[PDB]
Amino acid sequence: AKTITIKVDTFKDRKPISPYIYGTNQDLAGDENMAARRLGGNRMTGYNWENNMSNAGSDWQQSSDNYLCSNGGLTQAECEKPGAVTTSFHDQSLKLGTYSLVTLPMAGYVAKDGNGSVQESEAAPSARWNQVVNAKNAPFQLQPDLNDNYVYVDEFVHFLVNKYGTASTKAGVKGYALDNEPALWSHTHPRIHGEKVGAKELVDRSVSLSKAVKAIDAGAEVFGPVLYGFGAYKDLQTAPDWDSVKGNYSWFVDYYLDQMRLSSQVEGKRLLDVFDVHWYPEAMGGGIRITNEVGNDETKKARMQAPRTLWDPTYKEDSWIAQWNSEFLPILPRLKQSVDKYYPGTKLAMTEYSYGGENDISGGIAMTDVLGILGKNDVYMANYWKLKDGVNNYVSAAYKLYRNYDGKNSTFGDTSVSAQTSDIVNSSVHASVTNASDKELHLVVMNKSMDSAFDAQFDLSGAKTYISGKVWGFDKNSSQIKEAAPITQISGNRFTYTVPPLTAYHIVLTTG
Ligand SMILES: OC[C@H]1CN[C@H](O)[C@@H](O)[C@@H]1O[C@@H]1O[C@H](CO)[C@@H](O)[C@H](O)[C@H]1O
Ligand SMILES: [Ca+2]
Ligand SMILES: [Cl-]
Repeated sequence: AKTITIKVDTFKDRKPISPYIYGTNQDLAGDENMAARRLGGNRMTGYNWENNMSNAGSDWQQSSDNYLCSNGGLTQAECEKPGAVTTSFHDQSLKLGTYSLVTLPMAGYVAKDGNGSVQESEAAPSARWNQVVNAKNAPFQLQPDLNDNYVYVDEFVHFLVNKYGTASTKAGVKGYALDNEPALWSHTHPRIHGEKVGAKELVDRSVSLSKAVKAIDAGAEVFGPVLYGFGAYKDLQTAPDWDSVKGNYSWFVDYYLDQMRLSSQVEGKRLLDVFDVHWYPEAMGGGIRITNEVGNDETKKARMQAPRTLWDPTYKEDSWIAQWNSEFLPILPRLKQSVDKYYPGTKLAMTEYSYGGENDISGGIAMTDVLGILGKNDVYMANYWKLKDGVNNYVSAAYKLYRNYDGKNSTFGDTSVSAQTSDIVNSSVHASVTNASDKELHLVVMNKSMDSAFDAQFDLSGAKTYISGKVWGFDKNSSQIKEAAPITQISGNRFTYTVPPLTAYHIVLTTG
């Protein structure tokens, strides 16, 4: 039998875990007890708040239609009401108690109608499109003009604030994203913005839209640039002006941060609150990218190791990013370095990601690691994106393990503390307390081996003596979170518990 040693010190490296790292785009089973929800993604670029119409772009026939009403569960009558996709979304956030991050259009046009495919020569401007104007500079209407050629973004923000109050209030919409994946506009939304976006163009569009938003709600958090992936972090997907603007910047991430900082300085107001990226691992195993399909045993093993690309300086995954751009990995410390230097005080969000294997134990184990990693690496907000339609049972299990492990919405603690393991390959472990508790200690531990159990010997440093523990977990046999055998013998703040292959447990220790 293999033994791993795990050292947990509740005094050491305490740091707040932002609850918004427990976040999603599509709602999952509904009992994950999320803290953040996003209304974002390709459909939002051309979403027209006045009539709820949007355009699929390259995802489906360049089709303008009422998909977002359908996706939101709206009736045909509700679909006709201005703002209804967004207000239905936010009403649900209020009911669930989550943050709402809402996307605003910046690519320049939105769908005028719901009448289907838009052909290449029907590209904007045309009868199929209304133009976006950031600041109306006229009296706002709660019932916007449906017959003109415009949608006014500040009018939409005024409409939300009129209904819910400002971002600083309990009921307010708190976050607005500057569109979605701008470096892919020319690929995903060729009917709206067929030219490759420029680096300077993206800053200028962003400054104009953010100013208009902040003029209505100074407390709203503006998220950008909502980058699709590493090619865009590097040079905005080969933006045509990159060589002319790049100067001494290592990557587009720095150019954007410094430019938003500079624009904010000149405007006299912060125009970027959260630096916003999407991260879909390029990590490969068994010849398959982990986000493409569950794959074979080597794909599964690579899926469970891939979260180390987020934090571990020693880990080199199999991908073109690690092959040609290793100096930018691990990615979270690299992003944080950039933000802290080029626009101090800006937060970091990963507003789409997935490690694949949605209905496989490997996808569950990967996510159990990622949620602990995000919480203790200064990520403000993170939102899973469903790459597979229908149930994603093992992704849901990972969230429930952290956020509803008992069926009563009991959670991991709000304060990360130091948890170290002797074997970073076969195990990962994350620890937390709440309000500096010396009474309850939370540990999430997992075995990534496909083959071999280990005995985890835990050594705990705390102000009081832990005397017993309850355990909940999931494994290859059941994605439901089941109660496991309790820990009844803890002597001198040490205990041992066997973790079978491909198993994740949440252990809750108590002093009383
Ligand atoms: O390809 C998966 C992700 C990549 N990021 C995009 O922002 C996101 O929109 C895209 O998912 C597509 O999303 C649209 C809805 O916006 C959906 O209809 C399509 O099936 C997804 O692939
Ligand atoms: Ca209008
Ligand atoms: Cl992008």
